[PDB]
Order: sequence, then C-alpha cells, then structure tokens
Amino acid sequence: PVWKDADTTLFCASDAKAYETEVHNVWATHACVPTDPNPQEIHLENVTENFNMWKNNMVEQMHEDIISLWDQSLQPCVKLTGGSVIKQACPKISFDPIPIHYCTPAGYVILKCNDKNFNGTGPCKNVSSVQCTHGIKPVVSTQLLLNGSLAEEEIIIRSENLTNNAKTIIVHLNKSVEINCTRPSNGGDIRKAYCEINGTKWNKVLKQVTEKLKEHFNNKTIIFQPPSGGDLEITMHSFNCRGEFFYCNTTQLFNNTCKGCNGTITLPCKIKQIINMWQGTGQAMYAPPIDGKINCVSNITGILLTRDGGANNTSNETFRPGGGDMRDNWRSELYKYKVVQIE
Ligand SMILES: NCC(=O)N1CCN(C(=O)N2C[C@H](CO)C[C@H](C(=O)Nc3ccc(Cl)c(F)c3)C2)CC1
Ligand SMILES: *[C@@H]1O[C@H](CO)[C@@H](O)[C@H](O)[C@H]1NC(C)=O
Ligand SMILES: *[C@@H]1O[C@H](CO)[C@@H](O)[C@H](O)[C@H]1NC(C)=O
Ligand SMILES: *[C@@H]1O[C@H](CO)[C@@H](O)[C@H](O)[C@H]1NC(C)=O
Ligand SMILES: *[C@@H]1O[C@H](CO)[C@@H](O)[C@H](O)[C@H]1NC(C)=O
Ligand SMILES: *[C@@H]1O[C@H](CO)[C@@H](O)[C@H](O)[C@H]1NC(C)=O
Ligand SMILES: *[C@@H]1O[C@H](CO)[C@@H](O)[C@H](O)[C@H]1NC(C)=O
Ligand SMILES: *[C@@H]1O[C@H](CO)[C@@H](O)[C@H](O)[C@H]1NC(C)=O
Ligand SMILES: *[C@@H]1O[C@H](CO)[C@@H](O)[C@H](O)[C@H]1NC(C)=O
Ligand SMILES: *[C@@H]1O[C@H](CO)[C@@H](O)[C@H](O)[C@H]1NC(C)=O
Ligand SMILES: *[C@@H]1O[C@H](CO)[C@@H](O)[C@H](O)[C@H]1NC(C)=O
Repeated sequence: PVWKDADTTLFCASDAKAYETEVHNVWATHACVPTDPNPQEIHLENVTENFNMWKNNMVEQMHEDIISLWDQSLQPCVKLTGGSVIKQACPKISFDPIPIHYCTPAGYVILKCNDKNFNGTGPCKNVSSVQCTHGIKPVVSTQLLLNGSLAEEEIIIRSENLTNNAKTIIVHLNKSVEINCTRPSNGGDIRKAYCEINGTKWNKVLKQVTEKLKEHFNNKTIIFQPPSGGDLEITMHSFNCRGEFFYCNTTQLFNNTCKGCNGTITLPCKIKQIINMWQGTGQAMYAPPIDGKINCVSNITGILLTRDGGANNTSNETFRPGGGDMRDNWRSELYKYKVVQIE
C-alpha cells in the first residue's frame, strides 16, 4: 500500500453527552460522530516521511470548525462587523472545551510522527498510520497555550523558519505549569480578577526555555520583553473561562530579573465585555459577568513567541509573547499529523 500527499475533507468525532447544554457538547452532538471505540494504529516498518506543521490543511479545517462552533455558540448582545450593528439577546452560556478527533474518509489515512524530538518540520523516522487523531481540545487564547499536550522529551522549539523573525515561534513545554484564575465573590468591581502561578515552577521553566533558545541562536543572550504595542488581546494573555473573557497582564511572567522571587505570582486580570474577535475582523459586546466565584485552573503547556528584528548586529535576541493567529493554537496539537491518499 503506497500513498501520496493530498488534502481532503475530514470529519470529526467526539464524546459529547446527550443532554449537556455546554456549547462544545451541543455542537459536537450535531456536527461530529461518536469516537472510534476500537482505534489501532499501524506501524509502518522502516518508513521515513516528511512533515510540515506550518503547511498542513488539517489546521485550516480545524480553524473553520472552531469558527463555526463559536459562531453558533457565543451570542454577543451587540456585534459590530464594520458599520453594521446587530443587536440581539445575549444569554449566559455553559462553556468548557471538549476533545475533538479529526478523522479521514475512505481512501485516505493520517500519518502520525512518533519521534519524541520531532520539531514539526522535516523527516520523521518512527511513523504510524491512524484513522483519527487523538482528542484535541480547541482552546482559544493568546500568549500562552493552555490545556494542551506536552513535549515528551526536551523542550521543543517550533517555527517555520527560525532565521525569519516574522515567523511565530511555538515553545512546547515538557512540564506543565498551572495557572489558577479567579474572579471572586461579588458586589455592585465585578470585572477585577487575578491569576496565580507558582513562581518557583515558572521561573525554572523559563530558565530552561532560555537555555533551549540559546541552542538555536548561537549561544546569544536571550531577553524576554512584554509585547510592544497592539490591542489588549495581543498585549495581554487572553482566554475564555466559563464563557467570560479574561484579559491578564503577563508582565510579571516575562521579567528577566528572576533572589527574592520564589513565591506565588499574582497576575492582575479583568473580564472584558467588548472584545476584538479572532474569527473575523470586528467587535463583539457581551453581557456583564455572571455572579459568584468564577474560577479556572489550567495547564500552561506552551508559549507563543515573536523574536525582535534588527538585532543581528547585537549580542542579544529579544522575544515577546505573541498570540492572535488562532491557527497556531491548533498547529501546536496537529504538528504530528498529516493526511495522505492511499494509492
Ligand atoms: N481574517 C483572518 C484572520 O486571520 N483574523 C481575523 C481578524 N482578527 C483580528 O483582527 N485580531 C486583532 C484583535 C486585536 O486587534 C485580536 C484578535 C484576537 O486574537 N482576538 C481574541 C478575542 C478573544 C479571545 Cl478569548 C482571544 F484569545 C483572542 C486578532 C483575527 C485574525
Ligand atoms: C515508535 O513510537 C512508539 C509510540 O507509538 C513508541 O513505542 C516508540 O517511541 C517507538 N517504537 C519503536 C519500536 O520504534
Ligand atoms: C527541525 O528539524 C529539521 C531537521 O529535520 C531542521 O532542518 C529544522 O531547521 C529544524 N527546525 C527547528 C526550529 O529546530
Ligand atoms: C495538567 O497536567 C497534568 C500533568 O502535567 C495532567 O495529569 C493533567 O491531566 C493536566 N490537566 C488538564 C486539565 O489537562
Ligand atoms: C525538559 O527539557 C529540558 C531541556 O530543554 C530538560 O533540561 C529538562 O530536564 C526536561 N524536563 C523533563 C521533566 O523532562
Ligand atoms: C528564512 O528567513 C531568512 C530571513 O527572512 C531568509 O534569509 C531565508 O531565506 C529563509 N529561509 C527560507 C527557507 O525561506
Ligand atoms: C485556586 O485559587 C483559589 C483562590 O485563589 C483557591 O481557593 C483554590 O484552592 C486554588 N486552586 C488550586 C488548584 O490551586
Ligand atoms: C511550587 O513549586 C515548587 C517547585 O516545583 C514546589 O516544591 C512547591 O510545592 C510548589 N508550591 C508552593 C506553594 O511552593
Ligand atoms: C501590566 O502592568 C504593568 C505594571 O505592573 C503596566 O506598566 C502595564 O501597562 C500593564 N500592561 C498593560 C497591557 O496595560
Ligand atoms: C483547562 O482544563 C480544566 C479542566 O478540564 C478546565 O477547568 C479549564 O477551564 C480549562 N481551561 C481553559 C482555558 O479552557
Ligand atoms: C538580518 O538577518 C537576516 C536573516 O538572517 C539577513 O538576511 C540580514 O542581512 C541581516 N542583517 C541586516 C542588516 O539586514
């Protein structure tokens, strides 16, 4: 059985619950099938295959799915896509992502790279074939990748072209770092929140990230700086928790000084009603946050970085956190997968 590289229309599988009102469950109930009860990958003996996580149509297909899911599930009170102003009801929803499997139709298979040091591009020497990917949670965020999978050996640097500073860098961690975010109790500032992180763990992992980046940039000095301009979605770590949009200041995470800084790091945050959408250009206005304690505990599993340009003539490389193109979030999980057509 031989194959060739090809794109095709995939379908999706999930474990959505019948009567759950959570928006991810409802969308999967009507747009996905139940997950494969007996999956078994086929190892391809002595096969080496090339992959390119930055040129992978699975990413675009997942992007279209998550756009469609958010479009049917989140209802803003006011939607402003340039000039036009749509007003409607904005009930609060139940929101928590569930795993989605992407699967091939007849005549196609997914090749899976099992190399534990695979960086996302180039050859792979331990290859298997599957009918479906694993369950991928579609977490929308900027700056930090949340609730993903971990690199199995070392910290992995991913980029389409590291020399080109316009190309985003995905840092894939091998040890997750918890981020615990709370909008407490109540009143009438209901938007003020905070995220707590173990500073010992975070600064240890950041140290390891800098050393790994030194390996790629001629043992140069590595400097982290906060973003340099942009809207709040770019300059802040943005994510959705229980349907509410949190914006968190990550200045204390990207400080090169760390000494007397081994305690809990408290990130100031705020819940925003007016957000610049990631699906398409436009603003959306939601209703004020629900009452009660709003809390999310997540795993930081990767970091999105942009390297500063114009530093060739210096001894430093400066890196800033940088989300915005949600495709890279899906890429960080689909990197090991590629679709081929069974000849
Ligand atoms: N047309 C194809 C395309 O690629 N895009 C369409 C338009 N986009 C955009 O304008 N921005 C800029 C905007 C700031 O100005 C922030 C956008 C963004 O990340 N928002 C965002 C919202 C909520 C959450 Cl929870 C989140 F984590 C992120 C990217 C998205 C990119
Ligand atoms: C290939 O990958 C598998 C995981 O699917 C794992 O046992 C190991 O990393 C490799 N095994 C062999 C026999 O090469
Ligand atoms: C990934 O590995 C390939 C070798 O297969 C190499 O050519 C490429 O530059 C690597 N990229 C990074 C970011 O390490
Ligand atoms: C967080 O990470 C731990 C180990 O790193 C893992 O066991 C746990 O399932 C992760 N939590 C989530 C929500 O993925
Ligand atoms: C993670 O990777 C780094 C190298 O980048 C290594 O020093 C460290 O020991 C690894 N941690 C684990 C838990 O494997
Ligand atoms: C990578 O980027 C650098 C700088 O933009 C460029 O000189 C080089 O040709 C690029 N390599 C590829 C394969 O595009
Ligand atoms: C998260 O933080 C809240 C308040 O700061 C605390 O009550 C809760 O126990 C924390 N949970 C974890 C898992 O750290
Ligand atoms: C913080 O991280 C360190 C090292 O990972 C760990 O020993 C400690 O239990 C964690 N929690 C606190 C409260 O220090
Ligand atoms: C984050 O906090 C620092 C001070 O703690 C402040 O200077 C900075 O403006 C804040 N970030 C944003 C995007 O407002
Ligand atoms: C990460 O997973 C935990 C457990 O499933 C969940 O409570 C949390 O809300 C998730 N975080 C995000 C940002 O989806
Ligand atoms: C900066 O780096 C790029 C890619 O490595 C190179 O093409 C360019 O000549 C360098 N310096 C300047 C001043 O352009």
